[PDB]
Amino acid sequence: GVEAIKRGTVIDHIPAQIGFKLLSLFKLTETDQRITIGLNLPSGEMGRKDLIKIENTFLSEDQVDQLALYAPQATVNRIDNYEVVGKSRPSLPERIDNVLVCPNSNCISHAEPVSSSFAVRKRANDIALKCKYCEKEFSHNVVLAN
Amino acid sequence: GVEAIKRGTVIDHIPAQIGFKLLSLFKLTETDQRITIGLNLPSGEMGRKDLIKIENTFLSEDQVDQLALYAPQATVNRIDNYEVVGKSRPSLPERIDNVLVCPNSNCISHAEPVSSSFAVRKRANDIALKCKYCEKEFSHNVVLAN
Amino acid sequence: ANPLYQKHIISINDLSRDDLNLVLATAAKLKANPQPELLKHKVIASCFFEASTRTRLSFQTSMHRLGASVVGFSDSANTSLGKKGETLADTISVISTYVDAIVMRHPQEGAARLATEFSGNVPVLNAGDGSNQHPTQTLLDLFTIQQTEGRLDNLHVAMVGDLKYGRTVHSLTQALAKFDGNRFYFIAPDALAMPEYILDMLDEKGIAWSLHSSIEEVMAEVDILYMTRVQKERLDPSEYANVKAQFVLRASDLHNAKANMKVLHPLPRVDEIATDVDKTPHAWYFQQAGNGIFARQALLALVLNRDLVL
Amino acid sequence: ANPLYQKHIISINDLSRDDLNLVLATAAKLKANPQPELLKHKVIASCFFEASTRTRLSFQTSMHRLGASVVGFSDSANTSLGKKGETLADTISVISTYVDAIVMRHPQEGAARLATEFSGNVPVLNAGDGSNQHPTQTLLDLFTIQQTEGRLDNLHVAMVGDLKYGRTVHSLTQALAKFDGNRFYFIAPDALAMPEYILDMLDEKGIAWSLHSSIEEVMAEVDILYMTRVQKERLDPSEYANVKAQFVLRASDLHNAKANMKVLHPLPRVDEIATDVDKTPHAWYFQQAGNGIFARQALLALVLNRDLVL
Amino acid sequence: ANPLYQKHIISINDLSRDDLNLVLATAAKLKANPQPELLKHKVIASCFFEASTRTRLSFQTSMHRLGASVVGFSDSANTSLGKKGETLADTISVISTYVDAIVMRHPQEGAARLATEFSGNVPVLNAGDGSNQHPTQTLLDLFTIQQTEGRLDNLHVAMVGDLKYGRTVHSLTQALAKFDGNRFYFIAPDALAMPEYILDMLDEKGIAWSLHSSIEEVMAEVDILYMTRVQKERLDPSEYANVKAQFVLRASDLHNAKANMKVLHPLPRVDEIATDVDKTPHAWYFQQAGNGIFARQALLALVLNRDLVL
Ligand SMILES: [Zn+2]
Ligand SMILES: [Zn+2]
Repeated sequence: GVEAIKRGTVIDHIPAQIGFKLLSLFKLTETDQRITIGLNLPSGEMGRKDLIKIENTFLSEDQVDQLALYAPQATVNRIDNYEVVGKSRPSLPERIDNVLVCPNSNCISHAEPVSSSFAVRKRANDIALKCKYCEKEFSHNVVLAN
Repeated sequence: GVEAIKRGTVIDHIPAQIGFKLLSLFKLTETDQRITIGLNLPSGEMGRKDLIKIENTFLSEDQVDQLALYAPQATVNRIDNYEVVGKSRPSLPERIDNVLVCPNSNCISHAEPVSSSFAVRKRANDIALKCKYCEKEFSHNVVLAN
Repeated sequence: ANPLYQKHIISINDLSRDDLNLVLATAAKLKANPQPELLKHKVIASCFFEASTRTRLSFQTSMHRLGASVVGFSDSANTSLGKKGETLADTISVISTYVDAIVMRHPQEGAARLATEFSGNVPVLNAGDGSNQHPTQTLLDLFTIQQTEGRLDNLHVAMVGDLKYGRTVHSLTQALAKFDGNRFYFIAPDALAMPEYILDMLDEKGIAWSLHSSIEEVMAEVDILYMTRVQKERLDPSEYANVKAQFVLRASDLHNAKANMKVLHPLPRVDEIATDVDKTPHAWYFQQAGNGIFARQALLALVLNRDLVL
Repeated sequence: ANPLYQKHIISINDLSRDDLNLVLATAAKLKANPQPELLKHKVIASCFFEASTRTRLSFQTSMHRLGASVVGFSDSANTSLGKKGETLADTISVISTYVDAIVMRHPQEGAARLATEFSGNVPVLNAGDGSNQHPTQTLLDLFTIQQTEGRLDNLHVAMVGDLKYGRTVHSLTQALAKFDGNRFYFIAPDALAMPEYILDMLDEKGIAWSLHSSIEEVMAEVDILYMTRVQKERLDPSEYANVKAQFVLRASDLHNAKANMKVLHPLPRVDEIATDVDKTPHAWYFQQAGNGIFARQALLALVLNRDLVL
Repeated sequence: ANPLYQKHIISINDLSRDDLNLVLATAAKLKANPQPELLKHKVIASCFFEASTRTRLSFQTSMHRLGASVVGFSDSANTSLGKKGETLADTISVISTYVDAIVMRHPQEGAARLATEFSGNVPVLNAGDGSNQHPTQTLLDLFTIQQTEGRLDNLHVAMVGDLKYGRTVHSLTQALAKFDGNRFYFIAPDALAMPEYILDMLDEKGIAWSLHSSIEEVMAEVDILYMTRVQKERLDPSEYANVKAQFVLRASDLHNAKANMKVLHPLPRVDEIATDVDKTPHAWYFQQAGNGIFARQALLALVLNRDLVL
């Protein structure tokens, strides 16, 4: 197979110059297991895609709901003993906690010891995101600005 | 088992735990080339190594030497149309410029538009770095920050 | 057991058409017949981390007219948050080991919601958080609108001023969107305009709003003209072009106004309502201020008493 | 042309025993036979973005005593780096288009090295970059030490005080590890002790150095007692523990001192060298400061004239 | 005696095409053949009640390069105008009794014209009076523009930035509406747009001017791109909306630029001209600043010497 694993995850249809941020974010190097990253491979419809292969390791909820907001294109594949036990795409959540950082300078989230939380409306335009604290809603792009 | 490569550079024998640190440190991923990275690999020589293949890309004399700061046992394989045309290897460079930041708060290098630079020095356990500007020597470990 | 008993009164969004009407019904009642020891033996925290004359002094007088006791501060300057450097989370924690409900004003948005995550059992009632919510304002405004118009459905309500940073107008456009058939008219400097998030919601519920450069262009159609102050203290440097009031009401402009029409203003007001308006049968912001005693008495009664019979 | 003509002078670490020796020989000449017109028609920038009495006024008096013009600033408050917000890099770029050499004092280490990237073909002489280097200080010290002790090789030199921020002692310990069999005793607090990097350079050339907790321990053995002032402005607030001179010297202590011995100090002196020492034969700091005139004109001459003066 | 001997230089509006041309011809001479003693025995005041790097140091280096003495102040804090409370009018009256010419920088528009009422027979050269005029800036611009573009007539000149407080661009737009068929494109914000009075003078001489919202719109057509810095200290707090350079230029943009084209800027530059432009052939601002030396010595010479130098 275009690389291979018994148990584990293989994420595919990752946008170019997204796989490396994903390696960063989900801490995928804090791991002792084999990893294959196919940076900036192809994808017939959308030219090049990055692909990551976490051997005998699977992702938790948090990470995939993140993965939705960072990659609504990717498809995450549960491989046990080489059979793709399941190959599932992400659907957005209700609410993202503790990774987004509120655009509002005067948001209390900053100064005080609290894990953030954001509410997610799916705007026909994009993804509107609302702070738990200041109640300001933002464009997903305003927020995800790396 | 990673990939077949027509022409370029394959830094092989990266100590496992450093391949990601390198692709980040020297902007290797900021490319449109197909990169294929094997994180955590069985070597025998080292229990585990890492390994990066950058297709249609070559590293310079100084480029490769910069790697010795993080990877003296790496081997940089220069490849022309499947032939291992070269087996390059990093000595200490005499200066690493533009990738590091001086631990000295009151150095000019922070405030002003100049690239950074450090005279590299093999001291007596690790490698010492001397800023061009404030002229204070720092342990290379320190230089790689907190 | 009553519905607002033990609740945190943070955002108008959290409160419903009926929680709102329950307060006003209560209000009219403590205004009709007073309850001087309803809250006898209750101790309440007045925590004002930001300046106030009305919200603190109304809230405090309410507490006293119901027999409750007050403890608090007027500024963090003196606290150990403001001098020894403790967090607000820790501050709300020990203060909740002391009192029965916490009233707080606070310069950052969302402080209020943060307080609840640390008050345990004690109800937290928001006196204003930066430019976000001011729900106790709204209740007294709803009370004052009811008294004058006899209805909270189908009005023509004009909001004039700093709509961006105004927490009063934020809370008020959200409670009135809970009633039927209310027409809105926003008159702001566009750099100090109504947040699109409120507008989205107004659109999501099919309510009608409209922007206008004049006040004379709407005087004729309104029931309530709600004036606001430019929030100097909240303005960003880009906005200093916007400190002095754009639209300023004078007694002469009221000339083609509906006889029922009232001028409401949260207060303080700077230069935006000329004092000649104060001598008219349209001026009403001082009456409105008085009505803050009855809606804050109502709300304390409801959160601290499990059943009210009055 | 001579060894240093158009050469920037930034650190003692970039000069040989030989450039130092040239500079002192030329000072020796120049003190004996003045050269009034030596730099007649030259204009030099005197740019102190830091404070000064000695280095500014000795360098502008030396330029004047060789026929040159001085333009510049003693303060940065009124430059456009000071109020219009420019980078050093552009100050230096425009000032290069005007004057023939730049003398610069600055609060950040590395300012002078930064200035050479932009001074074009103009030399940049370092009047002191934060707590790194002071190369022309060292030159009037070497001049004064040889003038007094007859030699610059095989001297027992004690450096007492703030060795961490002592830009003077950084350069002087580097200049003297170029001549042979020089002996160092370093008497600082721990907090403000000699930089590690310095001691390395000392171990590598096999120079004999040693730490000490008393002037009394070194008194008899030493030749040059080099005293420093705590670099008050350069300390960390953690370091404010030692803002007063741990070691302070009085004339009493000179009781067991070697007849030849000289007390050298860069100045200012605050508490560390008692005024009674001023009457002794050992006190030599006002003498060392006047030697700033000849070492400093020796320098200018060598960098702006090809022909080594006589 | 020559056209400008003892003539005060206050505004470009008081000089002809002919005085400008004299000044540039004389600079052209003076750059080729120095005149070391031309003003030997003259003393000039350099009086900056404002901040400066370029104008102070280029004028005091030019005086020095023609044999003159400079007396003066870079700051007003320690004059008696600064602490004993005197009027400008008396500073100027006593300073007239001492020096042969006065160069003055001041924060109030009109300071220099005010100084001529009191300087007696002494010329007053304007180093910049608030946001009105900067006549000697214009002279090194004309010098530089002709030096580069070969001519001063029939040039497409774009002036980008703060045209309201741009004392530089007030004088330069007036100097260039003296030569023929020069073309202006003015790219400012509205708030900080070119003064009306300027445009009138432009309509009356039938000069072709036009406003634009992009460097990209003018790039291909232009010859001189003249860039300004937002006059941060001169803004109204209402104007603080645009303190950052709306138009900022990078080397990318030079993609579609005319081979001859030069980027001129008075300096300081803060954010508006990106450092990558510094490597291009088009960047000419450090060159333009050095031309301050010769235009400025051309000037002094003409005002303090009867005989036009050669
Ligand atoms: Zn927030
Ligand atoms: Zn440094």
